[PDB]
Amino acid sequence: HCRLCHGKFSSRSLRSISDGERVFVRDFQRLLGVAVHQDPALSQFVCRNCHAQFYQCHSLLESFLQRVNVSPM
Amino acid sequence: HCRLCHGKFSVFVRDFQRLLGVAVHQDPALSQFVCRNCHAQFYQCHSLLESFLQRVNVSPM
Ligand SMILES: [Zn+2]
Ligand SMILES: [Zn+2]
Repeated sequence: HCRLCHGKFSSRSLRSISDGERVFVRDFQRLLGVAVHQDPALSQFVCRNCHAQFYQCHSLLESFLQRVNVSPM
Repeated sequence: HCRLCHGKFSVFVRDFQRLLGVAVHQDPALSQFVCRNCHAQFYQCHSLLESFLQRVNVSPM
């Protein structure tokens, strides 16, 4: 059960939970100003492509935010 | 001059401010054109992140 497209997978799945490089809950919450909460109802896990596709978005939007309002060099 | 990648060529200003949380300046210093790839890549990320927001915090109904 992938949190972001709803599909079910073998180990085509990455954990979001720790008890630093990169941390999904925080990175999601920062970029889109919206948190990701823990029920038994919900899975601890997101699929390889959905996690890949998230950080490809994170990278390019960080790059937009560095540049949008600064004069070229 | 692309406002988003900083290079030369030859709806968005709201949509940016909503998604990320940060306005686009209309300083005369900066140039009110954005590239076809920048524009494409922006809305690819708009669509995909809206889709992630619909699904993140629901058990599959
Ligand atoms: Zn997925
Ligand atoms: Zn560009």
